[PDB]
Amino acid sequence: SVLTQPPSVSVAPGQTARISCSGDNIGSYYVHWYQQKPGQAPVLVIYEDSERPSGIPERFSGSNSGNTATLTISGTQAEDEADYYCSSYDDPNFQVFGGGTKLTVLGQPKAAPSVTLFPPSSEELQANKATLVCLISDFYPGAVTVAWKADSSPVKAGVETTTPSKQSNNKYAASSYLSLTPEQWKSHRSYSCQVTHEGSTVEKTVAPTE
Amino acid sequence: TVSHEVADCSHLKLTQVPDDLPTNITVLNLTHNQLRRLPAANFTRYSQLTSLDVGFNTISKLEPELCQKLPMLKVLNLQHNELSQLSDKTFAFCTNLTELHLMSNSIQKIKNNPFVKQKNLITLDLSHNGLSSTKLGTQVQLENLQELLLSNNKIQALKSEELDIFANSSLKKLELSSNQIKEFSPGCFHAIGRLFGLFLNNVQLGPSLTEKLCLELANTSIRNLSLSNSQLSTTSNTTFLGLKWTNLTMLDLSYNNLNVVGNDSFAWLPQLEYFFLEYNNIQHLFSHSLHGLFNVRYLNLKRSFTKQSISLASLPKIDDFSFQWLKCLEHLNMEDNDIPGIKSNMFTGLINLKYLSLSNSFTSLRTLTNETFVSLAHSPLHILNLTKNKISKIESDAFSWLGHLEVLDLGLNEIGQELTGQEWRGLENIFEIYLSYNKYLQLTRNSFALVPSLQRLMLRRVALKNVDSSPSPFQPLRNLTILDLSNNNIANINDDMLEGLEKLEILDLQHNNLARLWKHANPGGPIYFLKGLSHLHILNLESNGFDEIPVEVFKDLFELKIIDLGLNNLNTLPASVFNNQVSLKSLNLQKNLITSVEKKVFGPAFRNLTELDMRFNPFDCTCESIAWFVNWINETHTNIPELSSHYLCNTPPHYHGFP
Amino acid sequence: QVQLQQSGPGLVKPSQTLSLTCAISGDSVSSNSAAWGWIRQSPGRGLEWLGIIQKRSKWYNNYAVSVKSRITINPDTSKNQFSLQLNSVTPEDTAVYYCARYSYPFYSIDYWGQGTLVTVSSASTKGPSVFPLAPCSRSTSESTAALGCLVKDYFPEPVTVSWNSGALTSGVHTFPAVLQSSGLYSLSSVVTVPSSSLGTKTYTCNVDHKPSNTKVDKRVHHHH
Amino acid sequence: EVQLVQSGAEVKKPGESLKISCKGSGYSFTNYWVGWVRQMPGKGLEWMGFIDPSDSYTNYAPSFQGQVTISADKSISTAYLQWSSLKASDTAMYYCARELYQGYMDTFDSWGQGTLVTVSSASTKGPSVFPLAPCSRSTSESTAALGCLVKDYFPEPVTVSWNSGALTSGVHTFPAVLQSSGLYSLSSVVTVPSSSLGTKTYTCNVDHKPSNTKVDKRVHHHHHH
Amino acid sequence: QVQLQQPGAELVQPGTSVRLSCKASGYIFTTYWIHWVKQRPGQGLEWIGEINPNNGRINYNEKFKTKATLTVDKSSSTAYMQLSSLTSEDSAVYYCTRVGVMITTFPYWGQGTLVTVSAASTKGPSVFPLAPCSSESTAALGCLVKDYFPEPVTVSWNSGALTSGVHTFPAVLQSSGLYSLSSVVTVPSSSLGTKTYTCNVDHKPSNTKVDKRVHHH
Amino acid sequence: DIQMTQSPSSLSASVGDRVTITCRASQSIGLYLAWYQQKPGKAPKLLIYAASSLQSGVPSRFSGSGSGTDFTLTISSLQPEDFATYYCQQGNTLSYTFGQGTKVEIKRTVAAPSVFIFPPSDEQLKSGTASVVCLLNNFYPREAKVQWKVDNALQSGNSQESVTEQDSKDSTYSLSSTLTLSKADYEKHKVYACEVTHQGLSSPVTKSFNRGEC
Amino acid sequence: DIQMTQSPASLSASVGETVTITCRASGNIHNYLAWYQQKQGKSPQLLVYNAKTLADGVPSRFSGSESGTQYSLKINSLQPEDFGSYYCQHFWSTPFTFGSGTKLELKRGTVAAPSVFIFPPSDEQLKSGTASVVCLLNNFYPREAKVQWKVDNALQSGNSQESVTEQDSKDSTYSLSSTLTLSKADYEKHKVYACEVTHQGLSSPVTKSFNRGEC
Ligand SMILES: *[C@@H]1O[C@H](CO)[C@@H](O[C@@H]2O[C@H](CO)[C@@H](O[C@@H]3O[C@H](CO)[C@@H](O)[C@H](O)[C@@H]3O)[C@H](O)[C@H]2NC(C)=O)[C@H](O)[C@H]1NC(C)=O
Ligand SMILES: *[C@@H]1O[C@H](CO)[C@@H](O)[C@H](O)[C@H]1NC(C)=O
Ligand SMILES: *[C@@H]1O[C@H](CO)[C@@H](O)[C@H](O)[C@H]1NC(C)=O
Ligand SMILES: *[C@@H]1O[C@H](CO)[C@@H](O)[C@H](O)[C@H]1NC(C)=O
Repeated sequence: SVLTQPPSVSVAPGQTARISCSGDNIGSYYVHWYQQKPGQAPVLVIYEDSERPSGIPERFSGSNSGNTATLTISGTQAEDEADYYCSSYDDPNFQVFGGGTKLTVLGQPKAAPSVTLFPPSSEELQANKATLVCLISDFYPGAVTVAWKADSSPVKAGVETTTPSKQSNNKYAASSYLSLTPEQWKSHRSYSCQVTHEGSTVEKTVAPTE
Repeated sequence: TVSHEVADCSHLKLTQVPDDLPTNITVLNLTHNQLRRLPAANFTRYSQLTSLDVGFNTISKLEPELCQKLPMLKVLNLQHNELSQLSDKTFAFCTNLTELHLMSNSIQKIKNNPFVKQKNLITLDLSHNGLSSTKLGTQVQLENLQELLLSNNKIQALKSEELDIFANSSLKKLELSSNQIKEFSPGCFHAIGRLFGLFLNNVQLGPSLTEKLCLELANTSIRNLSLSNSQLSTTSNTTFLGLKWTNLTMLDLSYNNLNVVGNDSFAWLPQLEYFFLEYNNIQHLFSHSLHGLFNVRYLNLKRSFTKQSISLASLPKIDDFSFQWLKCLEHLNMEDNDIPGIKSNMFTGLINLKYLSLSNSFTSLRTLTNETFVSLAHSPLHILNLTKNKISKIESDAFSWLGHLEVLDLGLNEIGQELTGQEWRGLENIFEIYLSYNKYLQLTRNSFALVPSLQRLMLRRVALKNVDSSPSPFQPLRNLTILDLSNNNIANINDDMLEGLEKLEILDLQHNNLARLWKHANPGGPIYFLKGLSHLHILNLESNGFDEIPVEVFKDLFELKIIDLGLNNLNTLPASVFNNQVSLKSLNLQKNLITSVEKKVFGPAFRNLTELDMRFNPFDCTCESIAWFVNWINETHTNIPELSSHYLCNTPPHYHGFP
Repeated sequence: QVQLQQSGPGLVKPSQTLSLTCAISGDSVSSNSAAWGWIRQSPGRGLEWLGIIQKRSKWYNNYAVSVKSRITINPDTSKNQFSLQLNSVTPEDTAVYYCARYSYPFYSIDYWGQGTLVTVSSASTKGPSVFPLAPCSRSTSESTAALGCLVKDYFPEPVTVSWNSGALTSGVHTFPAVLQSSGLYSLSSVVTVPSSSLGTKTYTCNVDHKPSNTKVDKRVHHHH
Repeated sequence: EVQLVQSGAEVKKPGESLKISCKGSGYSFTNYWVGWVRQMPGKGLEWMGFIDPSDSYTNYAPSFQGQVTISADKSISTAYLQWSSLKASDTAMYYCARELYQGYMDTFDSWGQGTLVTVSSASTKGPSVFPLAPCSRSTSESTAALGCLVKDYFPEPVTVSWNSGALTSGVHTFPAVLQSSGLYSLSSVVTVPSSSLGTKTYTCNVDHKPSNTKVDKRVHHHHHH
Repeated sequence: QVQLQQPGAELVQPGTSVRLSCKASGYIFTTYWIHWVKQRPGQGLEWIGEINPNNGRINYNEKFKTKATLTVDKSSSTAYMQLSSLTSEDSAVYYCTRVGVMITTFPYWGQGTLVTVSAASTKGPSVFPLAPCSSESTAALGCLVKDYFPEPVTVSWNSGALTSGVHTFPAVLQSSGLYSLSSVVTVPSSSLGTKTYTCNVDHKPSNTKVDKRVHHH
Repeated sequence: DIQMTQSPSSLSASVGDRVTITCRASQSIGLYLAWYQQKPGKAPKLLIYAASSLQSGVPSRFSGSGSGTDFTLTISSLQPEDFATYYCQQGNTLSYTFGQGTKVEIKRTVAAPSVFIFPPSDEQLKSGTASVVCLLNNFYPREAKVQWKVDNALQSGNSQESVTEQDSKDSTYSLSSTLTLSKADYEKHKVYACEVTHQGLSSPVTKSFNRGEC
Repeated sequence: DIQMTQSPASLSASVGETVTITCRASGNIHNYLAWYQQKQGKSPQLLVYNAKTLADGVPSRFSGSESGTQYSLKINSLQPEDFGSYYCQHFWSTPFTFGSGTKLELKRGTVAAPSVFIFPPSDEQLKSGTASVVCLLNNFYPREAKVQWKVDNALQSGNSQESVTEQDSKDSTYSLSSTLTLSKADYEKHKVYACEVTHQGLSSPVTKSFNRGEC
């Protein structure tokens, strides 16, 4: 039996979150719901479609009837944003999962991008190579646009940047790296990292003279 | 719609569950109805039930919630339904079950673990379905299960990985009858934790496959084995080889059309105690056929040997000393066979034999000589059954070898002879002798002289000659307690016939011609043969054509409890004829020609009666004939069956047909 | 408690044999009321079932139709573990592998392994380049100061970063690695510490890279 | 063959002594019991009793008790049934049969041909044959019927033939009815199409064995009387 | 303990009839039948017949069918047999017997009654002492019973005290028609004058009872 | 004192049919029951003994069943010579008793009678007594209402009817009714008629002759 | 009437020997037999019944065998107290016939000479006019003994009568009484009265005598 889950389901903070699992006569089987946060191992939140494992909050309740198995979270908090999978063993296939549902907690308060700019190390200069490290943390939403400036003239040649990913506090983070030569690092008077977030810009700056 | 605290709503054509049933019921029976579903709600009211029987319905599926509504449910019967699909929820919440019946549900396959939460289940029945496998789960459950029934299915093979789920289970019975099995996987029986009884009845096996089965039963805990109707044509010393490593006690090989039983066939069964071989086609029972069965206690050989071919002269042969190995054999059932006769050393060896049934065991055992039962010389036989054997003559000193014999049944034969008394010589422990249904018996004075310890004597329909002898043939029978002389149509009896039988309690004399002896016009006077019978309890005098009763015939019958004078031509009874019957409890006078019932006769009789039977009588409905009788009827505590329906008056014609 | 410790090679070349091992503690491999197995999650949030093993009389195992005749899950009562073997691996067999404990009766997983990452690339596994990270001139009245470490040009992922060999915990943030245009990975891991203990407390970073067998400890020196 | 042969029919007066015989042949006579059965004309079979030829042991049914005497001679192998005083109600057919003990019950395999004992107050008398013919002009249908009336005779039987036995089918010899007087009356007819007047000769031949009387009679209707 | 008791002997006149009694004791008289047996001295026995104490049923021997007549007194528990038309061929001993649990047995017998058909008139016996004229170790005393009729006579010694060493001779019949008997006893000499010796002679038909002490010792 | 009652008393059956005769006992007679066949005028014949056993020489179409108080004789395929009177007997008591019997008759459709009335011959009138003879030829069923009529007046008491067994061909009966009257009473009247009321006729047929005119 | 032919009629056996008495039946009486032992002057005691069964109390030395119509009473190792008369009987059919009987006598008890005594008539008998002298032979063996009276050396004839008791149970010795009866005149006719005993137990014919008026 092919288990079909909705791709993404979003809900306001403090509201009821409901995830469906559709299958042919799935009401005949004991469904199981796993919760998984990116970078971590999936943890069981629902077994036998209605029972909560020891250590699982009572906010999580489940039902199974007809063609639908529904997971329900009342009092949705910030810590509940993750992936959710429904599962059932059935035939000798012994475990069937679903497409996976992405629970989205709605707009939490906007945060200011904590930007930290690290200059190339001493040993790195001793190894004839340079790399400026722009590190951004604690910001919402995750959509940011980073640009690298040399003094006042931007330089985009040799620029790497990550895709924004969620942290443990449901705020986003991203990294940026600028590969340069020691000569060009000792050339320009000042190096600046500019981060664009929601229109507002947060900038950092370091100089060769030190 | 009835209630004994157990509600029985069987055969009521209910399309929906009754909602008016009391809350005191613990058992509900809804067999043979038209229930489509069994909603949990409709049972919320009945939360004290312990047994539910909804067999013979049209139930398609079950609601899991229902199992929650009956927390005290022990027995669940869902036999004969449309329940073809089972799930993991269906029986999930019924953890308090002990019995589960699921027969005739057309179940083609059991999926995952519908029985994983039935850890209190004892008997699981899945008979008459389309199961092609014995697998019922993907894990080990049903630890407390004792009886598993997968009979009458399409199971063709027993595999290890399908049966090991009962590794922590202790099975006393594995019913796999009526299954066309053709292969036993290696280690499929050892996969079971405890197997005590296996049932492969009606299973087409054969000698080779049976040998394989016994091989796979080796080193197991098997105790009972059933291979009835398994079409086991022949047996060899290799067939039951594996059973050497078993403590098997009961074996059933009946109805196998067993033709030839090879030598040392069952030598590998030194622990066997009960052997069932009834209904077979054994042509020749060899010597070592029953070699090493010294612990066998019960042996059933009813119709085990081939019938007479008449034309081909194919009579079943039994070698001498064929039973000498069954030293502990106690009960022998050889009835209904076509054995030529009892050889000189047929039963030689059975030193513990206590019961021997030879009813119709022989083609024609027409003459019993003193050498016939010589093979039972050293046997402690207590009960011997020789009925239906076409015996025509019992020679002198024929039962000399059976000193410990107690019960001898010689009825149902052609026995026509004079009882010289020498027939019973040697019988010093004799208790009862059956002679009923025979040709003729010419009695003498010394017929039963050699057996004064006889207590029951049955001479029902045997034609007694010289029963009118002056010294009674029954005279030496002092301890005789029961005497049957019915259906012999005896026309003459002397008063001294029952003299000397003071301990006689039960006397059957129905269906004879004794009327002439109780008429006053009888030359010499009426015959009072019931004098002195102080310990007489039950008397039967029906069907004798009695029309007169002398006043002092029952004068000495003080302990007489039951009296049957039915089916006679009685009408006028003398006064005070039952005056001495103080222990009378049952009086029978049905199918007579009685018209009047007065106090001067039936007075002392109706005193302490507990049973009165005067059904078919042409009662005279006048005051002087029925007043006292009706007056007694209306106030009596005596149980009078069919009083309103079969008690009609004839005269006068005004009351003709009136109760 | 029931702990599951996974292990195995970080890189497996194409057409070779993927090997993994799940060790169990606080529970026995050969016991009832407990099945075991393997489950992989492909990059892209696709949760996929691989196989199960369980003991009733003998050891019975069941695999997916996807893995066909490539997977092999064999338990070992000796060392109280159970292994995983995937033969003839294609680049799409690269996933995050988790060993799972199935609880009876209904196979819900109360216990997962921490997970291990295997990669099919036929690459050469380049060693990491660890460099210290600190503000070149830190002289402030603020009570906070951030310092970290930079891991440059390594393959393949992942790489565990520690501080004071596991002593320093709070304040540590390890940034998600980046896939450079060169195809190599780059990662930075920082920590915020009080400015009053900049010169009175030492801060060293540990860098462990599994497939390259590289454990390098580097100290971040505070510029006074 | 196992054969039982009884004596011929008997015709006697009420109060006279009688003794009928039953002789067995082909088998050992003293091996099997011999039973007697009375059947009155029209009624069913009745059980009288049985005897053992060897010791002459007799057992009677309660009704026939003392109403008859069953004897037997071992030499001639012949069981006799006798009455000291015949009555009117004893007018019946008497069978004797051999008792075979099979299936653990007595059954009668071989029987005697039966002895008819007719008891009434009358003597032997020859029959009276009168021709039966319809009116002269009254017959013109399809087939006609000529007959013979045998009246006032005693005792039975009377054998009726037509044309010395030549005329077979088409005839009807009716059962004799007992008149109030005590003489039997029999009718015997036959049907022929148009050969009634003067075509063929139809002469009925009546034979009465007891009174030694044999009478032939032509059937014809005289126009003047 | 079951006993049937009959009188000693009876003398009768030829042609008359005599009633013999048989009293039953130790059991219920009506239980078992009573049988009779005739036996001539030195000859064989003959079974007369058997009789039922209850109804009085009688099975006779075909020879004794006209000679013997059996009767039974139920109240006094006694079986009687009347013998009529008496000749000298009926002069014999008559026993009455009974059966046991095994009816083919005659376990219980009466001491029998000696019937004598001879008339001759009963005469009493004459008792005389017998002692030697004499010296040795063993002396012998005796009593002589001479001239009596009919048999028998009973001779005891010292009221049943003297038993051992006593020989009472059988009776012989003289030509005078009277029987003659003698009895003796041998005793040690040392007890000659120390012990009393008196013989007790008892004759039933003549009703004569004499005590004769032997002297000359 | 066992009373054997059979049923039915008489039945009509076509040749080839499967026939069943029932036999009841007053009280249980076990398996000791015997079926005897009796041909009219001939000695009986033993068909079955021990209720279910087949006597040697008896046709295989004959079977017997039942126990206790209920028994049944069954003929598989009826034969033309299987039409007789069947009796049952019990052997549980030495006082044997038979049933009243079951008469087996040939089943056919209705057949109208051929009526012929015969006047007293002169030879008979010469003696001083007359007997008019009404003849009914080949009819079915046996039940016939024969009524004489001297000068159109119903007679009673002086008529004697005799019926033969079923014919060897058409299986039909024939009735002979004799009316006896003295010669004086014969010459006293004129119209002598024979009336026959049957089920094979919608209206009764009357065959008449006038005294002297015949 | 079924008869019983018993053989023999006389037997002589020593102590410890085995004896057998035979009975023949004129017709079949089956095993219904009865053997009785009778001592002279008493009631017959039931030894054997049904030919082979011993009565209660009867010594184990008594036994019985059946063969055809022949029924045999067998005594193994005879004891000195097992001697007398023996009769047989059938109980099958009325009337009951007995056997002729078999008289059993003891042999051995090696010859013991008679203790001869003689008793003279009393005066009270001499008052009766009839005198009688009694000669006694106390405890002897065998039976054959010849007593001859002598009155003044004149052999008497007919005036003497012999009376012999049955065998003693223990010592197996007989006793003979010879009575001499004579009228008072014939008694007082002579003087010397004597009795002579010829016996195998005696060396020479011992004669015991006495004179009239002496005592
Ligand atoms: C007929 O029935 C009676 C009564 O049942 C039987 O009498 C019984 O027989 C037994 C065995 O002989 C006797 O038992 C005795 O017990 C006493 C006291 O313990 C003992 O001293 C004896 O040795 C003897 O064993 C007794 O007579 C009696 N017992 C009873 C239960 O009352 C009689 O045996 C039967 N007759 C026949 C022929 O079987
Ligand atoms: C159960 O009860 C409901 C009402 O609550 C009724 O409608 C239904 O018919 C019942 N179900 C059956 C079929 O027993
Ligand atoms: C249960 O209900 C029945 C019927 O109303 C009532 O009579 C009874 O008292 C209750 N319980 C019992 C069995 O006592
Ligand atoms: C084994 O089978 C026998 C067959 O007679 C049965 O009686 C018994 O109950 C079974 N098991 C036991 C308890 O011995």
